[PDB]
Amino acid sequence: GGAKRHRK
Amino acid sequence: GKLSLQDVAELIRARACQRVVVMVGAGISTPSGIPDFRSPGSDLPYPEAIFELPFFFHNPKPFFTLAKELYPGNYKPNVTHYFLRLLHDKGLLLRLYTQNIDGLERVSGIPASKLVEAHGTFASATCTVCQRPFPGEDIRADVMADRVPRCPVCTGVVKPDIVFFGEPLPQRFLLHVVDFPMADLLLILGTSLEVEPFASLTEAVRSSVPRLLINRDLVGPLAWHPRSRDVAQLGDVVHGVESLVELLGWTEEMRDLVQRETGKLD
Ligand SMILES: [Zn+2]
Repeated sequence: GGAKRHRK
Repeated sequence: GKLSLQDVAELIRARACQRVVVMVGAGISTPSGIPDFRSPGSDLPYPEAIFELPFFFHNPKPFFTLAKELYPGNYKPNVTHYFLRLLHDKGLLLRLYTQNIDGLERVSGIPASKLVEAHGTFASATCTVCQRPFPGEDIRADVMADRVPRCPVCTGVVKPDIVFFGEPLPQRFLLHVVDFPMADLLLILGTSLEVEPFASLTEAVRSSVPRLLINRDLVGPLAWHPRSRDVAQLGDVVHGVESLVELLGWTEEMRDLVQRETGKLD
């Protein structure tokens, strides 16, 4: 879980 | 009882908190004129396409016009930035983590060593094909001429080092493993905390560490996993920071810093 991501 | 904004200001004035870690987002950049990244115009399958690599390869013009607007020199820091600058000058800032890509933190005078631009920067660029690094200045002209930078080696598209969705975060981000456990106060200014892994950093502090949120809304982990020493100053981010500055006794020292650092930029 180190990669950029939006909650959606 | 429960902690208030006045109690946290009292803790800062008593120098009980000297390892302040700060998290900021778009809420502190909108008062400076920075446009909302969801609502463009000051070409959207969905709002996040502007920062998505497949679309960028399909059509990179939208991202590079937004950059021409956000590139250094155009906008100027505001009161929230210069408050954080004052925290640093007074030896209270352990580190400032930001999701913003306008570079206003650096322009306000916060040294890079105390700063973690967790979502990248326009100061550096990288070719999308051969990964060759490039100084951000080497491609500035192209963006001002509304061009698309191209690698002088393989002719691939050169992308400013803005962290897109799916991309890893920069390596200075990994300073969070040591900073947040070392922090004695966590300030959260103007962010919805909807982007990860940045947003999860609110939980990386210890339960004995106060967490002060100045944001229009109680958002994210602070709403569903509340803590005893959490404080929420809900409302406009500028007014909230100015209320804290007055409670701290820094109003006039701020008024000196804001007028001198602004005139420096002519
Ligand atoms: Zn290349």
